[PDB]
Amino acid sequence: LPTTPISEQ
Amino acid sequence: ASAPDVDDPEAFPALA
Amino acid sequence: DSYAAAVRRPQ
Amino acid sequence: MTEQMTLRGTLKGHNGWVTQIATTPQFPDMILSASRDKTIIMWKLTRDETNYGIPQRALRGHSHFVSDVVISSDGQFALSGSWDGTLRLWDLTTGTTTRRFVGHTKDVLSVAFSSDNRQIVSGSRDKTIKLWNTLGVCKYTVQDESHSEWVSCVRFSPNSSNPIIVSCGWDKLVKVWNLANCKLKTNHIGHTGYLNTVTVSPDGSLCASGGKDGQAMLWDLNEGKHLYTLDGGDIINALCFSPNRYWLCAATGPSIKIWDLEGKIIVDELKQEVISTSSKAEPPQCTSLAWSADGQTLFAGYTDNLVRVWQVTIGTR
Repeated sequence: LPTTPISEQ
Repeated sequence: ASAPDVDDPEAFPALA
Repeated sequence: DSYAAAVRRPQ
Repeated sequence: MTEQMTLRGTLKGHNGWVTQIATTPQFPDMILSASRDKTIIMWKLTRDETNYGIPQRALRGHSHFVSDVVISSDGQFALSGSWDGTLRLWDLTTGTTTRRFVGHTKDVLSVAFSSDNRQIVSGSRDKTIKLWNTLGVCKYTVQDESHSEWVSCVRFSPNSSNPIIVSCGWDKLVKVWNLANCKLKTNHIGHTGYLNTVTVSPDGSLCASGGKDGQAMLWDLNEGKHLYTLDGGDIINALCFSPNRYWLCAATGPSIKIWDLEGKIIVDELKQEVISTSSKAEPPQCTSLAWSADGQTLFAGYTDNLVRVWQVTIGTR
């Protein structure tokens, strides 16, 4: 479960 | 299969 | 401006 | 003189959950609403004292729940999706299915029309995104890097300069696809529940996603970065941006929360007039939202087969 919003290209 | 050509008018005809 | 810019503006 | 919303009236006639609402800029007096009664009602907005609107036509071709409905830019056609796994293109003049889109093996959950109406995209419970032309031919099927769970919402970006498709799913991921090559462009993580809806601002620069976890996250579509998270407090069933104001409307549970994007504050919370009944049943859930062409009217669909109409009234302090 994610804790912080992280986005990858 | 390769991605369809968006600019291609016969591949993606207009809606009419 | 843009909608993203509006969110970026501090309160 | 803070802007407020009031209940102007309800649209009656559906026999199932109003699942989606569509409006067109060309026809201010016409809206479409999908439903679980397997039909789409085309309404006539009479704005009379007795009824705000009455059903004018019914699109009866789907054999299961209608999930999504969108009107064309010209306003003469309406694309629709269903749990029967097929899409239908409707001629709104005669109410007949011009074309059928086949190829999805599970329930179709979302359909979208391109800005120029020359492309169609759909998401289905078979975990795939399909791209069609207007002739019913599936030009491409996105299975590489696609969602690992149901694809619940697929949208196009109104900005032609940025030809992207936003897609959410039950795998708690927001995916941005480059329409030029139908390849993954960005992968936004951060949701702790399954996603139900994604909406894109009228300028194609901001995306809002929401669902089970009750949080409406805003992602920049120009830069692919998370911006803000708004606490809905309940399952987000629909998301919408106001066409003229910097507002985000979320159908969180039985109520609709409107957020001023500038101040990250709630402008209004649209709760139904709960009767003082002894019933312990949960109030109807708002499952759809749609703003009118001028942005002064908001249509909301509920699980009690109704389409409540909310007006942007200038509320003097």
